[PDB]
Amino acid sequence: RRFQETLDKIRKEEGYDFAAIAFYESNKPSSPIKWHYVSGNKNNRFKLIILRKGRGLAGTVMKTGKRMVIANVGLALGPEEKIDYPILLSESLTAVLAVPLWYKNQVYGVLLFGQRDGRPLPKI
Ligand SMILES: [Cl-]
Repeated sequence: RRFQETLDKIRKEEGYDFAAIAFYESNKPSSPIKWHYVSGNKNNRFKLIILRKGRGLAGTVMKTGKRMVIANVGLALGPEEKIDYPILLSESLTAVLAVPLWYKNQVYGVLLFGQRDGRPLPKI
C-alpha cells in the first residue's frame, strides 16, 4: 500500500534501522492508539502495544503535537522506565525520533524512526 511503500522508502533513504506509524485503532471516543505500520521490525510484538492518549511514544507526540527525540535511550531512561515507551523494548531501540503527522492542522498519526545497537541518529 501507499503508507507501507512510503514508510520503507523514507526509512531506507534516511539511514534508519526501524520505522513505524501509529494511529487511533477506531472512531470510538476512548479508542486506543496502536502501531499500525512497521518497517525493519524484528518481530510482530509491536501489535501487543495498546496506548491510551498521552501514553507511550505515540500517545505523547499525539497529545502535544511536538516531536520527541531520544539520542541515547540508555542515558535518557532507566532500564525499568522503558515500559512507558514499549516500542523501545519490543524493537530494542537505542535512539529514536518521533514526529507528528498532520492533516489540516490536526495530528492524525505519529511517525517514528529508530536505531538499534548504538547506531547514532542521522541529522534530524
Ligand atoms: Cl510506544
